[PDB]
Amino acid sequence: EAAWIDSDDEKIKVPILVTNKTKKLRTSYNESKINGVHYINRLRSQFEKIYPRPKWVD
Amino acid sequence: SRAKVENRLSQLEGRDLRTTPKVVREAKKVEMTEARAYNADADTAKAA
Amino acid sequence: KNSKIFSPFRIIGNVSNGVPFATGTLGSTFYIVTCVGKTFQIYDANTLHLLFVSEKETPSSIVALSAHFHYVYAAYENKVGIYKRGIEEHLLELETDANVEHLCIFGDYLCASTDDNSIFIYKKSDPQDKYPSEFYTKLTVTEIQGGEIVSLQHLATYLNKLTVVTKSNVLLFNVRTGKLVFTSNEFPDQITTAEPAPVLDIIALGTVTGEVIMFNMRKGKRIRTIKIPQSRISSLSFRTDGSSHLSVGTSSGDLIFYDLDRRSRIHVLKNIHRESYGGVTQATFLNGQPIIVTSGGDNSLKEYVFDPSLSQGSGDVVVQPPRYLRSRGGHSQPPSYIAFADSQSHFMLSASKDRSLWSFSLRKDAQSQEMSQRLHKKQDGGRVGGSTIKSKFPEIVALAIENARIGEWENIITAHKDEKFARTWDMRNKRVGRWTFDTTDDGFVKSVAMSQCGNFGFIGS
Amino acid sequence: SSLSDQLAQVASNNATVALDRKRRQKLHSASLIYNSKTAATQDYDFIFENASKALEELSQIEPKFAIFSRTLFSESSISLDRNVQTKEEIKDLDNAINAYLLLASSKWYLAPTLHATEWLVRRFQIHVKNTEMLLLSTLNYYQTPVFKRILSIIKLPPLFNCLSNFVRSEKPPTALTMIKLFNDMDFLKLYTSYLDQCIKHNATYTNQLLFTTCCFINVVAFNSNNDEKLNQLVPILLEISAKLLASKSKDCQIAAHTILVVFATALPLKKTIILAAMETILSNLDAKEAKHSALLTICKLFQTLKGQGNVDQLPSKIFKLFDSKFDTVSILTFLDKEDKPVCDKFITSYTRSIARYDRSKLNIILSLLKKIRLERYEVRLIITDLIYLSEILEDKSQLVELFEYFISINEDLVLKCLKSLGLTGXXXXXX
Repeated sequence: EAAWIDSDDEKIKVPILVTNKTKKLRTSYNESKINGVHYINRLRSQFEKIYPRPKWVD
Repeated sequence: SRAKVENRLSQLEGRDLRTTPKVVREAKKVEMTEARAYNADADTAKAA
Repeated sequence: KNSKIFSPFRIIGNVSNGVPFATGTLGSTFYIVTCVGKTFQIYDANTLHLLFVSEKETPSSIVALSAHFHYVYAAYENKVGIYKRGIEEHLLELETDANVEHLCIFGDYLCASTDDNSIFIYKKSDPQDKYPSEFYTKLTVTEIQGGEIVSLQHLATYLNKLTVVTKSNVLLFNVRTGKLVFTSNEFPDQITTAEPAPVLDIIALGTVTGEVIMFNMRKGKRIRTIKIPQSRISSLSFRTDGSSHLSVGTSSGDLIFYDLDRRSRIHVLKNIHRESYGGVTQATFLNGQPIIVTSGGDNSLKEYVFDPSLSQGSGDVVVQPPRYLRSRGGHSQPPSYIAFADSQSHFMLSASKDRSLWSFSLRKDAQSQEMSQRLHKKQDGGRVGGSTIKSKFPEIVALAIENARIGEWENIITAHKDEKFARTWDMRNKRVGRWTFDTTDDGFVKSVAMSQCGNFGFIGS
Repeated sequence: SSLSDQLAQVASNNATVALDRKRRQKLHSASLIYNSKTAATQDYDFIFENASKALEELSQIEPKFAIFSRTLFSESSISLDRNVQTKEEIKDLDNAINAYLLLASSKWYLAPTLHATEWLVRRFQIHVKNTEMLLLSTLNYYQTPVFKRILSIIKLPPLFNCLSNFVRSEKPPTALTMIKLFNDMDFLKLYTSYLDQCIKHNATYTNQLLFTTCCFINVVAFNSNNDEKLNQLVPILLEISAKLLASKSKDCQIAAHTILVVFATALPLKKTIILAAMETILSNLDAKEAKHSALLTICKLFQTLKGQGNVDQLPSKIFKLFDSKFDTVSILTFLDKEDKPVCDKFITSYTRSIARYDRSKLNIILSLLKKIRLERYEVRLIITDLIYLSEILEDKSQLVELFEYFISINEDLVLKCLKSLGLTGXXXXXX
């Protein structure tokens, strides 16, 4: 599950549409300010697209 | 005596005539390929 | 110590010294940035040509090297330096008297770690800054949190988190707030190296006893414990092509490849670097391509390729052995004698205490060669002497070259230590010649010479 | 590079798609049973009429082919081609063919099987696309003419280049050219993947395992000269013998015993590696016919290695595993055989573990010493441990009976080691 919870990772509200590397992380088109827990979940799935998940870790 | 003739014949028939070329191990040309990576500036974020 | 006649140019003939080098992606191509003492060099990946060196030498030795897309970060005695194109673009000063040992860069947060268990955090003032310049905070690792800082890594998809590995445990630091958020359980072995992985929340830890502990940082539990018998582990990297290959590099000159899918070995490369100079210090795969670049203290830098499988259908099982590719190197020892091979100031012959003879080039630094000690066949039809297990020639103490008549016969006579004959070398063919010149009075040679015509060679017993 | 070498890469990729009628003529003439003219002038349904009769005959023989009636031999499996389907489903088509060939590698001496695989050749192009698993399946039938037919159809992969002179050859490939094929370093790893997939699908039979042992023993024997090559060959045939021992069959255990004996005889190994060879043999041994072969293998494995501590005490985990898997009466009746193989180093290592661990049954070593004839230094190491047993154990009179044998024959040896540890006259006082 989770061995640690970052308490100062939920209050953060990063922008997404300001840099072209993060502009592929938007799912709608009327969202620009997205909180960190949704952002770090989106960035996890984008990293799973870039590097795949080999079978030995699971 | 027939077994020793048969053993001689088994040696004689197993003796191949033409050469058997082995497995060819030649290096292919390897080129640099475009591949993806990860950016750390999107991994960082600024406070509210 | 200033001079009014001479001024230093560069140090010809060096590739690496033993510090763990860095590599940086740059579009499609890669650059291998290494350091040599008080300066540092940038090597291209696809040709191993030298691209840039430092314009001005550092005051002391370079301890840590890291490189982003364009800006190479060098870390000497007290200060870290942000360089581009070899030019000193910015100097970042650490406001402490201790020495910088490891240097991580992720995002706007530069992460400089001194030797006395203090991690400095440096922040970009502007979000569109090209390098961090302002000083954020000074994280401190005490003696109750762990040992000395073995490495600083930043794992993927962590928002403002720094992964710190000590000699006994792994810690996490929320660098925006400067707070510890997670501590690992104690590792009974001394961790020697760290590396991120293409899988998420996974860091690979190599210990001094040959254990690769593969720590899932989300669950806080290890996953795979790869055992290597009694070998000090120095390098760790993953082949990010998609095939599951883990490269572990021992300090005893061995490079071991593991197939993590089949839980089996692949190949154990033997003696890719010498034992006494540190062995395989840093060895990593280029990101997404089957070319691994290894370097060590032996002043060399080799490239190895995993060829595609011979089997058309099986693939992953029958994997090819790693195969030698581009390599640039120098002497492992300081060089004893130097001469000049031509009047154009092009080639420099240097014979070192590494039992060899190199023909460096002052014009193009990738034109250097190691001149071959492969003996010619004897004209008589009798087999020559020497050992069957081949070793190099003894150390060369005197040398002489005539450039007048070159390539039609031998034009170099070299004199070795404690040998009763001098040896001939052909400069054009870059190979030891077919004649040895005995003193004929039972004597070592202490001086040799050429005529200017080049037909006659003189030998001094 | 140049131009024409890149074109052969394209030509090898597209060697199954038919473009002209000449290309269809040169691809449909590949025929397991019919000749060249009859193959070119027959339709897909006419092959499938004999194919459905062939698999119905095979489903009568073993019912594992009843699955393949509905996935590979359905009437819907006519219109589809490999070269119209994308990459995500041609992998499923590849291992379905590989699952069929593994389930039909045993059944090849019957004309129903050859008719069944003939349509798989013609409709799914297995003589060009996946040539490896087809050739590995029929490799043990190289004397038979169906292998000579298969070489006349197939296009050889780069790994089976030793059979390049035996395609369309009137004489069959011989025993010597099969070992020259198996001498390749990479081909042994590919047969390892074939054998591991063979064991995992639980279809391993006598004839392919007799032939695989007949080539694994020779490839160690042909590489007995080069010590570097046998070092490179150690992690293959031991991993095969690990997987072959893990099989529950009556055949793979004896076949793993044959590999483990000759490899250790041609190459002495570390003690801990042969100690692991004991525990893997001793783990899943339950076949009655394989128990005699396992005892002779452990006998031969112990006398292969030489050094100090060769005949020392076994670990208690291995000793109690040997006590459960082999009774002391069973190894005594094994020694009763007048052939009497060389079990000398194993027995003196067995009885030192007897004297250390159980410390209760010393009547067996009375019968063990009377049965076997032992060498000098092995008797010395037995008596030295029994002298150490005389110090610590509350000495029953059967220990005095055991040393009574030790003074009945070679009484200078027991007297000399008693001088090394203690007093000669103190033996009667202590026993």
